[PDB]
Amino acid sequence: FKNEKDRLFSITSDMTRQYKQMQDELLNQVNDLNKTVIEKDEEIKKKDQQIQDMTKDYEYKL
Amino acid sequence: FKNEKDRLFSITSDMTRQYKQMQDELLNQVNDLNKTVIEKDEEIKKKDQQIQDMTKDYEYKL
Amino acid sequence: ANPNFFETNKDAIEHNKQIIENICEVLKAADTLLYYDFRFNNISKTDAKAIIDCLEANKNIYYMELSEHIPKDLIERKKGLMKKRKPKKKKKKKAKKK
Amino acid sequence: ENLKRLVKGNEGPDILDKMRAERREWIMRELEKNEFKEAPQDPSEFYNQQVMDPEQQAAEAAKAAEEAKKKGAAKKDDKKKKGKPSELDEFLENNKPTGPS
Amino acid sequence: DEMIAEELDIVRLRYDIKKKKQKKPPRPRNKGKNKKKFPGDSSNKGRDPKD
Repeated sequence: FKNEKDRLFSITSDMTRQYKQMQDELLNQVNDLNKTVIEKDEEIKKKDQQIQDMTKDYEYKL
Repeated sequence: FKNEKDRLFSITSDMTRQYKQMQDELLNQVNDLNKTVIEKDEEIKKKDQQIQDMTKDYEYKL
Repeated sequence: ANPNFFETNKDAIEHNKQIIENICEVLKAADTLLYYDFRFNNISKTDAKAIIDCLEANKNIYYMELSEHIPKDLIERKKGLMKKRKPKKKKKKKAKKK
Repeated sequence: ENLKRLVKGNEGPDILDKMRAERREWIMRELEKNEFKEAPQDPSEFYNQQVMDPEQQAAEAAKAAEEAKKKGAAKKDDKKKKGKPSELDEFLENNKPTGPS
Repeated sequence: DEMIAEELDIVRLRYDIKKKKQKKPPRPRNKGKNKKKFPGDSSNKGRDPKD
């Protein structure tokens, strides 16, 4: 029982350390896709503004 | 020791599930970032087509 | 099985070594103490072999029966050593009554 | 392969200890039976002693008795005629119920 | 079984049990089995199957 308890504690500690390391590691693709999402939202807003402004100008002309 | 092992196994399984699903939810950060990029690009293309149709029709009616 | 078994049990190893050294000293210097029964005891194989080897110094000791879980080859060696030193069975002088 | 490795790693010690104790007990029983004068030639003596099971013992004994009861009577027939086998016996043997192969 | 065979031998030695000399099993004498010397046996004497 002493051996089993020590081995299980060591395994738990090692697995926790590895999980923490991997969690710390993984932040890259999230950041890149965050940048992509921000750029696409900016493009969406720009094109909505273009729609509004051009429609208003043409309506005034007509 | 059976009770100790059962409790430690339950704790280890719960923590492993939590860590695996949290890493999966980091990959889900990535995946939902891709999803948001797709949604915003679809909206961008829809707004571009709206711009084009609106401008063409308004120029014709002018 | 245990990465730190020796680190944890160095104290037990030292105590066993001290006990075995004392046993060896007593066996060697026991001119009169020649009968020992260490049976039914959890004497490690290494400790039992050390005790058997120390026995060779003192041939006065005529008997030692040690734990049964000692290696069997060492048990046979101990039996041979004890047979080499078994005291002669003094023939009881029958007094012819008169 | 994985399951065999796991079984070897896990279930080995308990069965090993129990059956080694059983073998030592059989050795002690044999030594007591023979008054510690001779030991088993090989560990297979325990298996030879415990070969037979009760129901299988009875079944095999019945089969062996049925097979062997004929042999004893075969020592007497020495100079009887060597008549050739009859055609009817061969026909019956060939055309009897086509049992389950 | 290997460990128990060791144990049995060691117990036999311990109890001074003179190991009854096992009669050397009758040597597998190469009886006059006339290996049928089919044609070409001499020509293929010692030839590997691959060859």
